[PDB]
Amino acid sequence: VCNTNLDGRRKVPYALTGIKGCGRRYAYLVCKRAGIDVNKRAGIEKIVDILNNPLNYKIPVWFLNRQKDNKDGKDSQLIANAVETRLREDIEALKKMRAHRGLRHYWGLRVRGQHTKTTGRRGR
Amino acid sequence: ITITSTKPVRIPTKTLRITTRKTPCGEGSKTWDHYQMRIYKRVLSM
Amino acid sequence: LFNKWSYDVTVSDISLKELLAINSKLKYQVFLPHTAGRYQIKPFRKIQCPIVERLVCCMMQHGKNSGKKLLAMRVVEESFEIIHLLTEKNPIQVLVDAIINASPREDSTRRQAVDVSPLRRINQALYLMTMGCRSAAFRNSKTLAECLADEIVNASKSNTASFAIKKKEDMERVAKSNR
Amino acid sequence: PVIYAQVTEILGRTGSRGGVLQVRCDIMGENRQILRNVKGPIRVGDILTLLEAEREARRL
Amino acid sequence: MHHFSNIKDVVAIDFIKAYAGKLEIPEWVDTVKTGMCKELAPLNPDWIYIRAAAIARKVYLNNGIGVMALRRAYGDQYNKHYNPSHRTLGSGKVNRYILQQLEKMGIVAKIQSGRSLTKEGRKDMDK
Amino acid sequence: VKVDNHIWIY
Amino acid sequence: VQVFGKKKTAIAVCLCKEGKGMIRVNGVPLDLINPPVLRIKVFEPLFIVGKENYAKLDLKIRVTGGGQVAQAYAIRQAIAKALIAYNQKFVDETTKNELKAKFLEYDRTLLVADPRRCEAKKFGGPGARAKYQKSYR
RNA sequence: GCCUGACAGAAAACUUCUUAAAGGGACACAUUUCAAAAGAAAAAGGAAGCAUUCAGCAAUAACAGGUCUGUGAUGCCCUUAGACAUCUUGGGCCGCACGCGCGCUACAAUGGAGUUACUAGAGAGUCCGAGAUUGAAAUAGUUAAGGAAAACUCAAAAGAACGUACAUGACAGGGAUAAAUGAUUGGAAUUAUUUGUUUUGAACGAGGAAUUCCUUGUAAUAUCGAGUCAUUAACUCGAGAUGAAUACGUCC
Repeated sequence: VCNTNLDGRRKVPYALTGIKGCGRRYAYLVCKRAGIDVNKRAGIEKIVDILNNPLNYKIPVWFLNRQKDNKDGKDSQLIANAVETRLREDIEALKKMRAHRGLRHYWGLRVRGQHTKTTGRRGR
Repeated sequence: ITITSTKPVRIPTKTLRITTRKTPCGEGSKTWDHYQMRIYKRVLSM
Repeated sequence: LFNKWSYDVTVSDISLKELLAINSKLKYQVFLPHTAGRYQIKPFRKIQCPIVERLVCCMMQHGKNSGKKLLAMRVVEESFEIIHLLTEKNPIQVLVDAIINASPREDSTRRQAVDVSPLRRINQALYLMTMGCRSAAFRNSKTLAECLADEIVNASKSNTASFAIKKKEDMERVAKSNR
Repeated sequence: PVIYAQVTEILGRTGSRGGVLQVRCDIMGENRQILRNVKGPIRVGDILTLLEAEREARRL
Repeated sequence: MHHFSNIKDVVAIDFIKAYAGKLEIPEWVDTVKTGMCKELAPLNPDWIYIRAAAIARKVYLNNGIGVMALRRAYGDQYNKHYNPSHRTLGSGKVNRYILQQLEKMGIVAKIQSGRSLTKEGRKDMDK
Repeated sequence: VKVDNHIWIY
Repeated sequence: VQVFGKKKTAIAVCLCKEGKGMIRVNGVPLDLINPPVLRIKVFEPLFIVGKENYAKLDLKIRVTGGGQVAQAYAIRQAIAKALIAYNQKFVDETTKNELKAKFLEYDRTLLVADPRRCEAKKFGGPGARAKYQKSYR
C-alpha cells in the first residue's frame, strides 16, 4: 500500500498511519470516503489513489499537506514517500539564498529561535 | 437614596484587595502585605 | 455493604477484636464506604472508621489518583463480588481473616527485634495487600478489581503467592535473626 | 503456638527517637508478668500478641 | 414515588439517544471535529443526530440561550502542549447549523434574546 | 454478575 | 415548614409539606441523581426510620452551591432535618425525640453541619501549609 | 398563554436559606481521675473545647545584610557642547562546548481517545469588560442593546454516565523537533509575539548519591479569577472542586 508495509493487526484507520504522509485525522477521512468500515481490522486498490489523488475525492484544500505548492501545481501530493524529498528541497532552498533560517539549519541549531542556552543539551 | 462610604437595603460590600511586595528591591525573603479596604452600600427607598 | 453483603462476621484472634469496627455499634454498618468524618483529629479516632472505609482510602495513592474517592470505591465495590465468586463466603469475612493472617507480628528497629502494636498490625496489613494489587495491575491487561480481589483471597487462608504474605513472613524471618 | 498478653502500664518511650514503647504486659493464661518493647500506638487497656514470652526485654 | 410532568423525570443521555428526515446532512459532516480542543472527529456517523437532540434539550431547560452559550457548553480542555490545560470554546459552525435547521422544523424559534422552543416543539418531545 | 461500562464480570 | 442542610458551600434548602411521598431535587426525582454512586447515600434517612414516616410528606429541595459530593451530603441533611421539624411543629415532641435519637445515633452529621471549611492560601507557598522548595546550594 | 406538576409574559405581599448592622453565644464551667494550687487528660452536651482554626500589628540591641538603577531625598567624587545630559535608526540583554536553582508536562488500562448531563467560590469592567445576529473548519473579519455594575457581562473541570471500540502492543501513552500554508495585536512579528489546519511521531518503561514541603477540609490531584497587558504564562497573588496514610512522641 503506497510502497509501504503496514501491520495487519490494528484497525484500518489506525493501520494507515504507517504511511509517512497519512497520520491520524487524515486516515479517518479516507476511510469514510472509501466506504470501508472503520471497526474492521487491517488484515485496497481504492485507498492508494485517494491518498495520492484527493482533490477529486471530496477533500478540502485546508486538509492538505502541501498548500500553495511552488513549481506549479496546487495539490498536496505528499501522502507518499514524497514527504522526505519534498522537505529536503525546502531546506536546501534557504541555504542557496543564504537566508538566516537556512543558515541555522546548516549549523543544526534551533531553527525557530528559542532559548538554546539551557535546553537542548545534546553533548557534542 | 443610596449612600456609600469607606467607614435600608444592604448591598453586599465590595472589598478592594491589593497586594504588594514589602521590599523596595529584590533582596530578602518574599513577604507580601495584604492591603484591603471595603466599600459599604446602603439603599433607602420611600 | 451495598445492600448485598451482611455483617454477621467475627474475628479470629481477640488481639484485633476490640480495635476493628465491624459490627460493634450501629454507626459501623454503613451503606457506603463514603463517610466524611474527622477520623484524624484525636489519637485512636481512626478505629471508629469502618473497616472497608479504611481499606478504600488506601487505594488513593501515587499522586495522579490523589483525592479521588469515587474512583477508589468503584474498584472495591466491584471486587467484593469477585471475592464472593472465588470463595462462596462473605467478602467481608474474607477481608477480616486476610488482615489477621497477613498481619506482621515482629519487626526491627535501628537492629533490635520488637513486636507490633495491634493497631499497627491492622495499619500495616492494609498497606501490604494494597501495594501488591497496585504493582500487579501496573502495565497489565488485568484490571485493578480482580488484582485486588485475587490478593485478598490468596492472602486470606495461607497462600504465600500473595505480596502481603511474603512481606509478613519477610520481616518475621529477618526479626527471627534479630532476637 | 502464639501466646497473647494484656498490657497493664506504660513505662515510657525509648529507642533514640520516639517510636518504641516499653510496656509491662501480663499473660492472662497464667498471670505471669512480662516486660516487652513495643512499636506503635498502645494504651493500657489494649492487649498484645507475642511469639516469645521467654525473653525479658528489660533492656539493661 | 415516580410521577411524570416534564422531561426532567428521565435521564439525559438515554432520552437524547431515544430522541435521535428534515435534518439534511451538510457537506462537512465527515471532515469536521466537534471543537478545537479535540484532535479526532466524532466516531459514530449519527453524531449529528445525537448532537441535534442534545441542543434541543438545552433550549428546553434554558429558555433564553444563544449560540455562544452552546459553544462554551460543548467545550473541552486544551492539552496539546506542555502548558497546563485551560478551557476553550467549542466549534461554532457545527453548533449553529443544527439551530438554524431546527428553526425550519418548527421546534425552535428566534426570540429577541436568542433561541427558544415553540408550541409543537415542546409537544413533540413529550410524546 | 454485574456488567457496567468499566468491567464485564460473569 | 422550611429547613436547610449545609456543607462546605453546598446548600440544600427544603420545603416540608404534606404530600404523597414524592421527593424532587431541582425538579428531578431523587432516584435520578447525577452521581449514581451516591444514590444510596442520599436515601439513607429514608431507610433509617422507614418510609412510612415520609409516606405522606412532600419535599422540594433546591441546591445552590458546592460540588457533586458536597450537594449530596447536604441533601441527606435537609431530608433528615425536614422530618424532625415536621414532627416538631405539628406532631408531639415525644414522637420526634425517639426519631432524633435514632438519627443522632447513626450519623451526627445528618442533623448538624460540618464546621470544617477551606483555609486561605498564604504568601510563599502553594497551599495553606505547604511552602516552596528551598535551594541551599 | 403553552404541554404531558413543568415552561413563558406582567403583577401583589413574606425573609428560613442570600445579603449586612447590632447584640447573644464558651469562661474549659459542669462532672470523673490525676497534679494545698496553678493546671493536665477522658466522655456527654454544644454550631463551634489544641490560645477553637488561620491570619495583621509585633520590644530591648545589633548586621559595617539589599536598594543612592524609585523619586525634585541627599553628601562626596567624576563626565559636563565632539558628553556618561537629550533625541532619532538598527542590533541585545533570547546568542551555545557545558554545570547549577525554581517549575510545567509525561512515562498510562486508578489510562488515553469519542458523545451527554452537570456542580462552584472569589475577582474585573469607559472608550473598557462585551451579551444577541449571521458566513466559516478553527484561529478570527462585518453589524451590535445592556453596564460606571448584588442590575448587564463572566463562563468550571477533576469526576460520572453512555460503546460488542482501544487490550500490555514506545500503541491510539508522550507531544519535543521541524515542513508547509490562514489571521489576530502592533509604525514595525525576520532571530517564528500569539495562534488555526495537515503532515513530521524523538527522548521518557517510575529515576543513583543527596535533598524540600507537609499533622485537617491539612497533603495531594486538576481547574478558575487577578497582577503584569497593544498581543504573550509554564511565574506570582488569591478561590473554590475531590479528600489519603501515618504521631499524639523524642532530642538521634
